[PDB]
Amino acid sequence: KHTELRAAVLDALEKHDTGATFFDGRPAVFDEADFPAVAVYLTGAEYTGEELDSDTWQAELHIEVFLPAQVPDSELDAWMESRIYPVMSDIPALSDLITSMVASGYDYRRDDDAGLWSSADLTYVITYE
Repeated sequence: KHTELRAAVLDALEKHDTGATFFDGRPAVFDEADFPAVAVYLTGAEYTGEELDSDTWQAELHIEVFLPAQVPDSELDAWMESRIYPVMSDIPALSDLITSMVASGYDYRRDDDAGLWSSADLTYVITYE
């Protein structure tokens, strides 16, 4: 498994997140965004993802924060930056590979059950360039 990533991200999660509700991966339940929760998912489990025994760290860190529909964009956005950035920066591997974590696209979603709720999908690709 690519579980080395899981360990790194979980450690950072433990140290820097709000600590409200965490998901190892996005659950197969009804829209999470009914309640405030955060899930962290890194690429390599969806597919074989080619297991790497390499010294270099590369992964997509896809972090999803789920918040009530009554939560405005600025608050969702704030939640994302204020927690997620200190979390990712806390990952030692990111410090090893790159000077600072390089941004990738932000997408706003809600797409499991009905989707009228609020979730913020932030994607970070590491070793992107």
